[PDB]
Amino acid sequence: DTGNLYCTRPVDREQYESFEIIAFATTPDGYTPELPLPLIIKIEDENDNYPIFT
Amino acid sequence: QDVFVGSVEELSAAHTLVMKINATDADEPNTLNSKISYRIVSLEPAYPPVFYLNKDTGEIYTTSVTLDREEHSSYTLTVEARDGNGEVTDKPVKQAQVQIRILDVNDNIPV
Repeated sequence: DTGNLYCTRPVDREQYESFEIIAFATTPDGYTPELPLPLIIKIEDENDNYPIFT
Repeated sequence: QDVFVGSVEELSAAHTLVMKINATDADEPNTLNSKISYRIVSLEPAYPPVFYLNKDTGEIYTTSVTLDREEHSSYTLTVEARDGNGEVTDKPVKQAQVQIRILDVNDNIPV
């Protein structure tokens, strides 16, 4: 009823840098009164890999 | 089948198998010429999403939902089947019905 996006669990920057989600609005009789908006969820990085000796 | 048929009881769980479906191909088994891909291409009622079709194993499950007779009882789905790497023709092809009913249980005690 509002369009609040949520993410559902944690995710690793290691392997994921972006997802390619698309938002589209509809009525209860199937009618499409808005064009789709692609939005890129960017993943952001923290220092979570250890340094390791050679 | 023209009409595949299915049913379950009330509050059969979320992400849980409801039924299976099948098609056959005339090219040699276990090849690209005959690998069968499955999709849904009409639903009734079309809101909310209520179910899912697996492309490879051809099973139909519910989504994140529990289904109740007392909230809605009877669903109809139109599926399609095609082969090869997923390049659609400009020519028309056959489609199939799936019908799925939620059964009533005595969950409710009389007030």
